[PDB]
Amino acid sequence: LLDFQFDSFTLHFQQRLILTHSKDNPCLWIGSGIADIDMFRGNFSIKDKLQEKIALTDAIVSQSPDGWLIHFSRGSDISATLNISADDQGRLLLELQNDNLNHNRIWLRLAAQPEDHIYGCGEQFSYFDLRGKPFPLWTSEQGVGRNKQTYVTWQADCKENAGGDYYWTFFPQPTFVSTQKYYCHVDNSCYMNFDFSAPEYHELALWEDKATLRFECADTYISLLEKLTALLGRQPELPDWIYDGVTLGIQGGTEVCQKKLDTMRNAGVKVNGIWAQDWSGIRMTSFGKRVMWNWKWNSENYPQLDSRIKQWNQEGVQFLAYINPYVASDKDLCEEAAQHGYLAKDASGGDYLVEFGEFYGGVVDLTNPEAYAWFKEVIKKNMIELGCGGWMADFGEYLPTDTYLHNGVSAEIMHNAWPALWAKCNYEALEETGKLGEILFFMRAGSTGSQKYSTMMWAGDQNVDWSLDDGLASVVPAALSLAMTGHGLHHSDIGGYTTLFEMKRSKELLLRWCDFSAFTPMMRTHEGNRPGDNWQFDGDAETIAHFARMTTVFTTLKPYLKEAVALNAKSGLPVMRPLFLHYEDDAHTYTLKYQYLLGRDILVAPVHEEGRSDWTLYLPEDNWVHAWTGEAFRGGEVTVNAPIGKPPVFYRADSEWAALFASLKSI
Ligand SMILES: [Ca+2]
Ligand SMILES: [Ca+2]
Ligand SMILES: [Cl-]
Repeated sequence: LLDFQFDSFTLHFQQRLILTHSKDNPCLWIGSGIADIDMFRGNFSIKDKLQEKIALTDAIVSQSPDGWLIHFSRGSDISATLNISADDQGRLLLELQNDNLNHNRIWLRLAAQPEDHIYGCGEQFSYFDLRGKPFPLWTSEQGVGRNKQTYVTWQADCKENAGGDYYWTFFPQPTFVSTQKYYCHVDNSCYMNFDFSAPEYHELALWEDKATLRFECADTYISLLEKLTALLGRQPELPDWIYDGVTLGIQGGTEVCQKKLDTMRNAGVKVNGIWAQDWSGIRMTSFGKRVMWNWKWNSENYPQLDSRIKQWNQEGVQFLAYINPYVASDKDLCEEAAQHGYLAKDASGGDYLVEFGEFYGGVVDLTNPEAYAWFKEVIKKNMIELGCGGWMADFGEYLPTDTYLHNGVSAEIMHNAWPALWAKCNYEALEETGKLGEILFFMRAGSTGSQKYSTMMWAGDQNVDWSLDDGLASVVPAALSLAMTGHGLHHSDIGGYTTLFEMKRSKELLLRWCDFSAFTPMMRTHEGNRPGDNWQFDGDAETIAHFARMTTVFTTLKPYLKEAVALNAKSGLPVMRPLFLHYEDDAHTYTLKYQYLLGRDILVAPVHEEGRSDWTLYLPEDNWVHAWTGEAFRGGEVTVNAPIGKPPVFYRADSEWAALFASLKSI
């Protein structure tokens, strides 16, 4: 189980070499720094002012009750302790504590092999295999473009550092899987940087004076994910109605929603819902219309919505809304918050207001237990009691680092923990009203614990483009990285979101994205931030009939998806899966980024480029049947015709669901 051999030492854990240390090749450095943060409205620029970094070359080992205690030191005056133990469940527990609080930097090297791959670290959009690169772990806006060599990224960076880079995300997490078949989970929420660049070791940098790391091994990845999710959390089963069609993203009030619902339904589209983020009203800005950030039904913008929700529910249509953890400073909720001390504060003791351009929002202080209770009641009374079937629970990634919080923990530490705290507020609202498995909320931000508390992740803001780092393609590493970090329910905005700098959503992008989303567990559209510039679900008859066809595809898969979702809830086996979960012996499957398995038996490789008439993907060794033609294929690279509406989807001839899958092509 734990094999500690000892000047120099080695620690093996179920035969994986975890730590090696000598005077000449230490495993531990400590020191100190000052965080140098430029927030840029959530587009954080975060770097160190490094003061010291000192190698703790000397170690003295004692036997401990639980396991081992290593005293690391350098000279007479600098030291740290590392306790090594099994935890309650047999996980390897490493507990590091620096000599004093002033040494707020740790660098720890974990032994590795040059061939190892590494997956996880939350939701990663440019890399799935993380080997070869470093990953700062700091929740932020995800970036527009995300690649310093693309034009959109350069444009966004000219304005508020908004372009981002390959590691930017709203759901980074200090949790990874190695192909030595273990996971490592770090309890801290400070800034960290996980460096997977060096062939012989991983280096984990923490901006704290202490660290706690836990490891478990397993015989298979599937077992590993079961263990990881026993640690972090498992999601609920989705409500049954999620499988019944597309949720239409509509703004502009009750009657606009009505007309669009009818147009789609009368053309044969399977529609399970309407998601109207302007349920709370419309705020005019110099850049067009924004949602009004006060979380109560606005009967001026949505007349008769209370009775309309009932009528829609009678016809099999749920109503979904929107909430975030800020409150518009000129409206009711924020005044109430200001009166009861429910807002975060600034250094001078005033209520902290964040600028979102011309308008401001108070930051709800979720570490204040009365503010938390209060905001949960807002959810219960203003959304659940109104009859909402779900909502977007947006933001979480932008707790400013110069807030002062009720629990007295530094915002430098609370910033990364904010998303799962927000998620818990939502989850408890449902738990307390008996609505788990009936109401569905979806989030973009996350952190450790979102695995229990977020009932569905969405991929946040993609560009309305075909880029690798911020377009349709980027959703696939996002799903797969999350899957390997223990969250197995994931979807994206059908057609993407970010409509800036002359990017506008084509019909072709919308239809290709619809083809992708019909092979995921949830179908939901978005108008984008500039709705008039984008092609929408009702743009013409061909678009509408396309939605009719692919929503019929999606609804036909219902029982298969429902089985997959039940496995996710039961054992953390995610719905969209890396191919190596089922083809472990196939070396090629470890480096794939842009294809996945939907449950066990369907392989999907979404077309993510403009102007394609065919598509090339990889099949591992199995008996595959192309969904649309019934052509049989074996293992290897394959190129197939891929017109819109016939995405590159294959299923296993031997699946017990083969008769359901054979029926797809005659829809
Ligand atoms: Ca983006
Ligand atoms: Ca009116
Ligand atoms: Cl790929």
